[PDB]
Amino acid sequence: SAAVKEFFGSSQLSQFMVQNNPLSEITHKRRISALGPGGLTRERAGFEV
DNA sequence: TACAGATCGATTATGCCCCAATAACCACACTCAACCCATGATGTTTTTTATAATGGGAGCTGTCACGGATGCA
Repeated sequence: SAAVKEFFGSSQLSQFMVQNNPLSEITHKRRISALGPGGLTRERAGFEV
């Protein structure tokens, strides 16, 4: 339960869901990110990615 | 006959003993703290356990790319 709770809420890929519009809802749930565990960082990422 | 005054008798002044309050000054007091010294309940620390136990890595870290030294071999 500790590990699953840390992933659900304390991880980078789980963040508060935007609720301004239904469009914001859809475009936040249909989102692809290249960060988080095993991914790049904004400082590290160059140009090709 | 015309014209005068003259004493009874009234409002006004000026001062003070009392005195019905005025204020300071001095006398005695109860209640409420303050600190202390216990009794004891709670708290904190120390000591010992005898079948046998004999080498983790803890999660790596996930990957940019310059320059300038730098310590070698």
